[PDB]
Amino acid sequence: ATFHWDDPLLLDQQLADDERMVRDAAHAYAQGKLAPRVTEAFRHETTDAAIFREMGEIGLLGPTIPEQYGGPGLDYVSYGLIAREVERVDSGYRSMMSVQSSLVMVPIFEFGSDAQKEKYLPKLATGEWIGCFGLTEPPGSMVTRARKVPGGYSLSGSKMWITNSPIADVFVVWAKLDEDGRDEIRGFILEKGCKGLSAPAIHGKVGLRASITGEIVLDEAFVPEENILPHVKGLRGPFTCLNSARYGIAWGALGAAESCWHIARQYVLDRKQFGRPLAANQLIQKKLADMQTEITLGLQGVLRLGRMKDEGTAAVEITSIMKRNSCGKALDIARLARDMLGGNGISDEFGVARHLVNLEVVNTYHDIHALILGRAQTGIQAF
Ligand SMILES: CN1CCN(C)c2cc(CN)ccc21
Repeated sequence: ATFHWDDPLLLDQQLADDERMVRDAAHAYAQGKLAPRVTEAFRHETTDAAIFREMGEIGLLGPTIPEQYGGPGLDYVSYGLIAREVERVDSGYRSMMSVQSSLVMVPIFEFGSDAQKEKYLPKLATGEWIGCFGLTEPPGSMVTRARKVPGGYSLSGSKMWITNSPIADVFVVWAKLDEDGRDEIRGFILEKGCKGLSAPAIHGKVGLRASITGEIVLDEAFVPEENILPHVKGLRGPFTCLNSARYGIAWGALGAAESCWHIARQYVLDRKQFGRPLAANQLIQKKLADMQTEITLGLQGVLRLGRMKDEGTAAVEITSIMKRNSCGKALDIARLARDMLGGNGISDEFGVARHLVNLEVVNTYHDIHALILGRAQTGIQAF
């Protein structure tokens, strides 16, 4: 009976009560604690490690990790809802969280020994320990290498653009290990302090400036026998992690899109031209209709995918659909909002220009998703 412009399909009514509470709690935290930081943190590339303990203590880290290991044992829909509330403020904040959850806690939980899971998960869940994921190098063609030696492994190689690394306590590092007749990617857990490991910070970034990033440099770093992930070998290792992170990013990007939309709408409401508000312009109306439309549909898409993952009916290709669409439409929206603004950086509306440069990086983390889908439709590979 009543129209809700900000939620046309009443996504709010499609959610379970525990999901709603999880969403409202993430919203209260993001707006209450991340929003006051973000303008200055982005402008100056401020490092604030204290954020992990804030997130971990309300159960924002590793949302799907079971209570046995300190997680809040929430479903995929809750995870997406959290990502969306945090990225509503800033993608850099979302990125801290998605690394901790999908790139660190997930491989340890899924592939780790009982011993690894009890040691690492509870502190990753509270944010007492900060994690990072060492995959990218400066996948099938990585060069970081583990050598078998008395008592474990010796690692040499370099990882680049590693979110959290200069503040990380725990490092999940992927490296080739040839043993028996097979050279295969394996995962190793390293700890801050380990000899032959350093994590210099990278500064002067264009986007994601509110998030600290660095390298992982390994110079014959020794890893105890019980720090190798026993239950995974090859591409499946990192792929399981990225698939999980992509799902969170599919939701997150829509939160940033909604911020640029709301800023755009408020701006045209406040501004007048030719004696009428800008909101009276026909073309402005079309842009606002487009923004509303793509966000509204994108949300139905990620909600449905979440529901499918929770019931185990979701193939991995569906994540490619939603990841590509959320990131691509969020970027279009950020650009459409940007091109509506006539100023140059002083006013509140230039919050849009921050989301924009953030989404420009996120979108580049090749169009491989279109190729995954193309192969799934045709049976023919073009990658
Ligand atoms: C002419 N014009 C219009 C508005 N605008 C943002 C701008 C900004 C600069 C340099 N920041 C120079 C010219 C203009």
